[PDB]
Amino acid sequence: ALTLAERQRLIVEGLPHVSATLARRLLKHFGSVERVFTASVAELMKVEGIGEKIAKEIRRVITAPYIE
Amino acid sequence: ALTLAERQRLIVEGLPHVSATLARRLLKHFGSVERVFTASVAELMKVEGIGEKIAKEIRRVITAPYIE
Repeated sequence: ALTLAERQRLIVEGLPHVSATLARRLLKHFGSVERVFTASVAELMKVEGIGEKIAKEIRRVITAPYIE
Repeated sequence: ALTLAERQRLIVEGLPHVSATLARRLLKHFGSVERVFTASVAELMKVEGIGEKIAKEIRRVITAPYIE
């Protein structure tokens, strides 16, 4: 079954523009799934591979209302 | 390309013991991925379908430090 680390990576990989490599980088940078998902645009931009465009697309998915 | 809603569900479905059905319930209740990911165990339990066991498991995965 999924190890904790694998599950953490798969959750973060659900973000747009985020590959396995960027997911690992994000998790190592911020330290937990919660911290990756609460990081501001400016904080995300400090991560290699993430510019203003990607940072905002990531924040959009995280902060957008869920509409069915 | 995944739609915003599909991605939101995908991310939440990455949580332990959370099916597509429960993912939708969580998103409809909290409104956004960020709110689901910052909800305390007690808050997660307000969702019908989320018991103590599941809530604790969800929170553990979300807040656990990332280590390989």
